[PDB]
Amino acid sequence: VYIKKVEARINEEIERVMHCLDKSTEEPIVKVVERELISKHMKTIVEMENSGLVHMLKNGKTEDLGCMYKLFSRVPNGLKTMCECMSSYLREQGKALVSEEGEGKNPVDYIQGLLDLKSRFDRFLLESFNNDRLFKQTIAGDFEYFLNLNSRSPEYLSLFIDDKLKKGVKGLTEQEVETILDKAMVLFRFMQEKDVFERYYKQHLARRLLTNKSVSDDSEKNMISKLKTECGCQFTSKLEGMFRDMSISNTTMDEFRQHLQATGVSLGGVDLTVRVLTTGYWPTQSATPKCNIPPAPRHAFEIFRRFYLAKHSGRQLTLQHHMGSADLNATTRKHILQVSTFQMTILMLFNNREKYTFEEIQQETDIPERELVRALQSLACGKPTQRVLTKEPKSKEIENGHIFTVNDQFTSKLHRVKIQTVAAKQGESDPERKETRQKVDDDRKHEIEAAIVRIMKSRKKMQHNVLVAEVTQQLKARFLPSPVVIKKRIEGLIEREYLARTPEDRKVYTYVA
Amino acid sequence: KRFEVKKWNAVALWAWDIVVDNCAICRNHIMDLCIECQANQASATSEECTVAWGVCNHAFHFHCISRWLKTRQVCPLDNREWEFQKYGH
Ligand SMILES: [Zn+2]
Ligand SMILES: [Zn+2]
Ligand SMILES: [Zn+2]
Repeated sequence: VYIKKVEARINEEIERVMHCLDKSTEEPIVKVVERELISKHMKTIVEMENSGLVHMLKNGKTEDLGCMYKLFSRVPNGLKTMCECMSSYLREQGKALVSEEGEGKNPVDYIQGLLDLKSRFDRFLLESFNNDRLFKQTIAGDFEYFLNLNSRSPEYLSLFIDDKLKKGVKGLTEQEVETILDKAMVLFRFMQEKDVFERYYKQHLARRLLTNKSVSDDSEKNMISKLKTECGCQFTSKLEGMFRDMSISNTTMDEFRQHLQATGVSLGGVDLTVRVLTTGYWPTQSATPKCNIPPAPRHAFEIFRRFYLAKHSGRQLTLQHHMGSADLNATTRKHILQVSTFQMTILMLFNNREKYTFEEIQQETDIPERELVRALQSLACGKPTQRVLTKEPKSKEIENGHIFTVNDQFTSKLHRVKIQTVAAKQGESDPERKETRQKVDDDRKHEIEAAIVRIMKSRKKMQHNVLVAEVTQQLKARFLPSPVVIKKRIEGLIEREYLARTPEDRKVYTYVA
Repeated sequence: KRFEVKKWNAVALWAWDIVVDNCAICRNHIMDLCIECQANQASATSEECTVAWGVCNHAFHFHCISRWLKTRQVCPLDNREWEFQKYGH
């Protein structure tokens, strides 16, 4: 009611000075009223509530926001006094949202709530502030403030975009998909530490392309275009790298189909789907192990290797198990199972001889450690009533002398039943987080050196801290400057004369190669 | 039999003339450091002297190809201009 009554006072003073008084004196009247009333009460409202700014923001009465916007536009520094309070409220809501307490929260719901609050803030801005520059820059700085927190905010953003890209079940049409993608990239705009974002986005690309295909088949172009328009052509290049690898390996699959129709020797190449990728784009998963191979897959891999060494000489292939899938035709009907290159060896050993245990699969298999235990658990532990590998010693923890059996489980209402125990709820355990953090740290340590050796060859020399400001400004939109790290790393290249940058001879650097 | 494999979908990675066990620029080893490092340590700044991986999928000591970019810039084992994508191993 204060805004309405002060607006009525302003209007009545306007007509009073226009009729009874001289209209030439309009200036000092605005002066006194406006100045005293609004400036003194600016403090009292920044200080109050009871249906005040911080209360109307959470209630959502947009008319009051528009009224106070059109009122405080005349008083000087009023826009600042409201920007500071709305930024305080937004920072409170942010630190309440980005809170790390309550482990096990759904990240897609977290980013959904973040998008909802930023959308309501932006709509209140466009309807009340009329796309004002000051409010826009204040909310931009606010977003840049608390989004840097969490060692997992870009990771959660990547998980959200992966959940949204894997299948468009929610919002089958394209319009809402486009809007949600625009809102997602807008939210990403006010985010720092893009290196971990790109790393996790590439990991999600590898996870979504090395699995069942036909996810969207069209949204990849939109994604790469938004990446080109948002971050720029620097990682989108590796992105094209990956996609090219993909389509080229599809052509290679048709080529190998032709070359297999060329021989047909053993009953091991019935139905083969081999993918050829490069290490320059696709990194090692954990260790690239060397486990055994079932006999028909043995013959298939032998045929493929012979072909790749005969007609594609100049390069040799490496065998691994931590990637891919398969379709295990079981057999009252013939239900085909699914194994993701992990249970093939154990099931083959069971086919050769049943009634095995942990010792049998750890002695005559040359099996690794982590992934072995992982697949064992995926097959006998934490299973719903679709168990394909049962045991007599029913227990949570894994023993040694436990016999394995098989159950029918007719609950599968089809012939293609898959066991998708992998890609469960996003846990992000400590070992994988630590190893990917070390990987991205080494990536940053190599990128800073690449940038310095690419830039300082055509620039001037520094005395103490001159070129470090430039090398940090060039990496301002990438990640934090990390002064201690860059200072420790610039002094390591002094081992040879190339760009000595000696702390003793800082007068003239060697402008040679 | 009780379980018979019908389909398979392995993905086969490939390596060019990386020669796992030797660098084509300095000829030392995939490890054992480089010619511009001599001993494993010998002031290697916390072992920053690592392997560099090109898009052409060849591999050299980071140092040996870096210094090869102050003279040439087209990867000595083919002709491709050569990029700096994957690192380590
Ligand atoms: Zn070398
Ligand atoms: Zn070296
Ligand atoms: Zn090459």
